Amino acid sequence: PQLENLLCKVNEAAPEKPQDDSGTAGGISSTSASVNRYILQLAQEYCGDCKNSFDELSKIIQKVFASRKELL
Amino acid sequence: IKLSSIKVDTRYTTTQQVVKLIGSHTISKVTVKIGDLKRTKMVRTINLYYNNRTVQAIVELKNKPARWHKAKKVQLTPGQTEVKIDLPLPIVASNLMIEFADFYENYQASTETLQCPRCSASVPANPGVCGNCGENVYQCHKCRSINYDEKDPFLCNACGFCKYARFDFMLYAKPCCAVDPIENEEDRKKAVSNINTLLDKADRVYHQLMGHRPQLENLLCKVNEAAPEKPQDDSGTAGGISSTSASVNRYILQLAQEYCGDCKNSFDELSKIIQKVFASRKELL
Amino acid sequence: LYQKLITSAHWKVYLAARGVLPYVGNLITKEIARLLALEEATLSTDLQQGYALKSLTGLLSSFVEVESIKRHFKSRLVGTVLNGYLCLRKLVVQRTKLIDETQDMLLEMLEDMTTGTESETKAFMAVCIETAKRDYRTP
Ligand SMILES: [Zn+2]
Ligand SMILES: [Zn+2]
Repeated sequence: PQLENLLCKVNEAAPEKPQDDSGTAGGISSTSASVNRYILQLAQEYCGDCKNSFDELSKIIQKVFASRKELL
Repeated sequence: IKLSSIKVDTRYTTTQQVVKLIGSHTISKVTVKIGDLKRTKMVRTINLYYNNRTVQAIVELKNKPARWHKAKKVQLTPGQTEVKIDLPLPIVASNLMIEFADFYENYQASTETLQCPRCSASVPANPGVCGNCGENVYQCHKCRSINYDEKDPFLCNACGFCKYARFDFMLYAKPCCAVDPIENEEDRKKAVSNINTLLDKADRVYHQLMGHRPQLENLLCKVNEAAPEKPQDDSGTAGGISSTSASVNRYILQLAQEYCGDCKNSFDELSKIIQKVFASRKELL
Repeated sequence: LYQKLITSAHWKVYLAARGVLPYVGNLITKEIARLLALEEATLSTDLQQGYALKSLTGLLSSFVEVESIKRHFKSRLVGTVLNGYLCLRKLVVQRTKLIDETQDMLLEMLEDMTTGTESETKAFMAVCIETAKRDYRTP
């Protein structure tokens, strides 16, 4: 749902001027700070979080398949 | 703005600090803070002067009173440690002169033989040279320079050191592109030549904005194709590109660098040049 | 494209016969008049201020660089070149590098047209009188 919502907000093609980090937010190079905020959130959510979770799941699935093969 | 952060050249007289700014600024207020105050000589009067003349070095204006405009005179009470100088109208200035024009000097017995700062021997106030070690008792404590005309100046005319107080200046101002006032055809010709040079610079940079135009036109075409080009792990890793950012469409990142970086820098340069050209045209008109 | 297609004096003369020279002269005059009526506005600086003027003057110079067209159109172009140069000299605030190049080209064209038989010259002087008739500096 998180990625779905990010896709919905992206397809809005809405320009939200880069929000100034009033608080001590993580430093973002201006070059990258001008991308869309939703584009960066999507890239972190899918390429970072979804990819890490899928890699963990695939490793577990391969180990489970090996265990099932040995048991069989 | 701290005056110390925008000074690029400074010279002194015994009563004046003369400063060149990094650029022209529109100044609405000046605040003077006075620390380490000695009661023997306290400022009574401060004069603020300015001009908007372009100079290579501030020394060109140091002893040229007719080139300065008086912005304000302020009076201080004895021992006052903060002065707020509200200007009735903002001034446009590329140079400032702060003058300590009058004092609540407390007179003392200078007749008493002075002590040598090097060897502690008694030194006569005239000539003020130690007979034991040759040290001059009237030398500047900071830079060792001797003033020939004034034995006890308020400021060191070489380095601006004051033994009576420390002065900090806070300018409630803002950077404002501007040019020197035009006087006679001599300055008219100077302004016209400056306008021509700045127009040439503006034409050059226009081309930069337009030089990135086809590149942006092209990168945008590629991005519209929305091709899933598999992540290209280039051997060069000088740039700190995080996995997620590395996985971002290369054309998207290329577009962001070309427009937000390069096009924005070129447009900012062009806008600064255009504003300065407009100011020069307004002065000439 | 246009300068490439007329690089031969053959087609330059053909177009001159059709009346291209008065057309370009009128266009130059109209552009210079627009600039004159534009310096009464703000000091708004335009990067491409005078590209059309410079290009039209370059076209006129390219046509004049052919001897026969010069012979046949000196008396008809002297007036418009004089008017254009005089009106360009009035420009002070809107004077752009391209405007300066255009004024220099107009000066060169005028000097190239001053040269001629005493008759053609006296005819050019009569034009000069009409130009002055059309201000203690410009005349
Ligand atoms: Zn001594
Ligand atoms: Zn000193």
